[PDB]
Amino acid sequence: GLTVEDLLSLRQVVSGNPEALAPLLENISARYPQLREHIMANPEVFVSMLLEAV
Amino acid sequence: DARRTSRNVCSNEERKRRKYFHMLYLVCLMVHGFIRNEWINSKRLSRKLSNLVPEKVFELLHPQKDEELPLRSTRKLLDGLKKCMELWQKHWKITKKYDNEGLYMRTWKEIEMSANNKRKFKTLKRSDFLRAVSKGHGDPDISVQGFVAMLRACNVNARLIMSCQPPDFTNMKIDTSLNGNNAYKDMVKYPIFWCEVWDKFSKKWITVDPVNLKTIEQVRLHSKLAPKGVACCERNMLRYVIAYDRKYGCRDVTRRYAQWMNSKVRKRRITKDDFGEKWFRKVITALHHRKRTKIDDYEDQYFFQRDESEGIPDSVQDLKNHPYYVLEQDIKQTQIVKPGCKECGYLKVHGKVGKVLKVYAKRDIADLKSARQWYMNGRILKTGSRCKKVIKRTVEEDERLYSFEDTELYIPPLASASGEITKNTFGNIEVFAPTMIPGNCCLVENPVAIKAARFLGVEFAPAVTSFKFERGSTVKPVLSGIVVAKWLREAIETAIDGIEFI
DNA sequence: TTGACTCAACATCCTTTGCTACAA
DNA sequence: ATTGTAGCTGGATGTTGAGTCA
Repeated sequence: GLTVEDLLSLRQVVSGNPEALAPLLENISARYPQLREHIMANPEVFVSMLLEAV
Repeated sequence: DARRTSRNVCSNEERKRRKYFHMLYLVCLMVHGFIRNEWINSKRLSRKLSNLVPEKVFELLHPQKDEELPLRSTRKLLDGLKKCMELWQKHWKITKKYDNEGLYMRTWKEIEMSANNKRKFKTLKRSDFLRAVSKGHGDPDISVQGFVAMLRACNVNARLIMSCQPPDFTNMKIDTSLNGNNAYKDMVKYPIFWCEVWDKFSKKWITVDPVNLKTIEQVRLHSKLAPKGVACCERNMLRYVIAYDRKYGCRDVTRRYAQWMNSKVRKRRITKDDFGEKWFRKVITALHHRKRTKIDDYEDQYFFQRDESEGIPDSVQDLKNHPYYVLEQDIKQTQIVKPGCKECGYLKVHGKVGKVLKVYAKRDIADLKSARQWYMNGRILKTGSRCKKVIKRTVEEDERLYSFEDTELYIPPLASASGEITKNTFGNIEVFAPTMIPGNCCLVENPVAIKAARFLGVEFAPAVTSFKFERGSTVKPVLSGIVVAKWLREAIETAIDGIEFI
């Protein structure tokens, strides 16, 4: 469950700028402690969410 | 400390964060491939690139079926592919250098420091990508992607192939420095993206790298695209080769490219353990937007044979955590070789003349548990069961070990009419398996489930589901809840719901 | 340049129902 | 006072990197 602001970047970076993943993931994962556990058990969720509004 | 750095290992906290980050990063990469694959299918782009391919060449891409020798058709296919490789070199009028390691594997140190500093976010949108491909302006990645887009616009079954390079979570080094010498030239020696094309006549995928190595090949055991040499693999650790198709498929096509999938590469995937196995399978499933074809069957047949032909590895460390094989010497004390079974191979030990080790297939190894151990899976020993092995163990004690077929499923007695459970000497029911729950009762796990039952004065039994180990010493049982007759469940669930009133 | 070693410091797995001393 | 409570697992095996040597 992310802000609309970050999810914009995540989608933009993932689809057209994956060369810039490293710091954005570093940043976002530091600001979203929960994400850690989310990815671990619900990857398909995070996936479909990234493909949503794509 | 200096000793902390001598042995160049990191903390367990780091191990887990690297492991997670690896996964996170991997997902993003794979999703990137999936989205890029979409862009390739772009109809506006398609009709443009289609024009780059002469009628002659188009005809070679769909050769007429040859009865007497299907090979002659494969030949014609390969020819069209080659000519396509050529006019693409011609079309792509500018190649750029990668800006900073492209999508090649970054080191942990590089990632830690990356956050720290700003960079110029040269934004790429979907349109930009199309315009780039049609003008022939871009780095080697965009190039092959455009090439794929061209082949698809000639109605050939062309895959985008992406070798995902997340950081190595198997890398436990605190210092992750790299050799600066010839660093670029060695990184670009092998591509990250390439192409696979389906040969219907021979029923195999053809491997096509039109941009980097500029070759077309029919991988059998070796691939020219699997990076080789310590130097190169510093930025190109091959472990997730993913294939995306026209119809929005997504297949883990690594097996093709990894000479040593099972020994060498397994060790390097998030897939080494069983949790990661399922985890990855989920990511694939989430990217696979088509139903299975006969082609999927053909490729699986190929992969199946590739596993068969890899065979016993050449080196001891490679037979460490192997999915199919174990060294005689690595058979755990709690294991025996299934009756009438030998080794299935041998291993020439590198370093000592004529030194050889017996190798067993994991499937010929049987796991034994003790009387107690089995009971922790709701299992008791059969009437006429003799044990298979004996071990000395301290609390020195000869503990006997039994095979699965010596064991019987433990069925506990039914609860009485009043719902009276028959319990142990401590006044509880041991419940370590769904099997251990009486067949007319239910397990209700709740911190207050015990309190609730007592309040309703109804007949129950506390559930010992596991044991907690600790304190100065000794063990204490974890009572996680209640076993009660099924017909009292909703009564209990109600009480539980209103505990604050009890 | 190769892996099989041994070393040394961790990590992870298997265990699977308290006991004594003392302050109140 | 004779109860309520604070304070006393772990050993065998597996994994990781360095360093050395044939």
